[PDB]
Amino acid sequence: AGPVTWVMMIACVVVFIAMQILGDQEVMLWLAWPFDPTLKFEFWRYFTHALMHFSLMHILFNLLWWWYLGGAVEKRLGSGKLIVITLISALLSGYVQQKFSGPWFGGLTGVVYALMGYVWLRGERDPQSGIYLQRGLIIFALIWIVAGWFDLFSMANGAHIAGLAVGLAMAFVDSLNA
Ligand SMILES: CCCCCCCCCCCCCC(=O)OC[C@H](COP(=O)([O-])OCC[N+](C)(C)C)OC(=O)CCCCCCCCCCCCC
Repeated sequence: AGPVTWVMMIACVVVFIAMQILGDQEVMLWLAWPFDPTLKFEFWRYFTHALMHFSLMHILFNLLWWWYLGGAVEKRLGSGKLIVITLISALLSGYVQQKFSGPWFGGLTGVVYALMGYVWLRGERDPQSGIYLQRGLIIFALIWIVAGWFDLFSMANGAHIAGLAVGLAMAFVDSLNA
């Protein structure tokens, strides 16, 4: 795994520990999507919501998926590709989530949906890229998708589909250019 892959993991782990020590609220005051007009130009907040997780299962599986999928993108396609997928999917998934239920949300789930769509489709359309989602892992991706869809580890399905759409779109275009 490359530097973007690892720095994200470090960030999420430190933030999660901080949320346990300080409480979710205090950390959200710093990192959440802007929740007051006076914060609308704190432009990092359109992305930093992605760094907060709300349970052990939430962060554990997100970081496993991020490490595998994000790591593959970074290794084969470069840090830049990973950064763009991450920023765009975080921004769009965050935007959709906040429109539906307000600014108090967080985590990498939307980004992971984008990376799943990206790695799966790029691998299927463009095997030469060296990127692919192994069939064994497709099994677990579907389990993880269905479980989250029914809120077993709420009400964020639309935002997640928005993330998936970003990944599928980028993979499609990238496979044409490649
Ligand atoms: C909570 C419900 C949702 C569960 C979601 C689970 C998500 C797990 C994602 C892990 C991603 C990182 C894994 C990774 O990046 O690793 C890469 C490497 C692949 O192996 P390889 O390419 O060398 O070939 C294998 C040799 N072969 C082809 C002959 C078999 O190692 C591996 O993938 C090791 C495989 C990891 C399997 C872990 C399964 C844990 C499921 C527990 C929960 C079940 C619910 C009840």
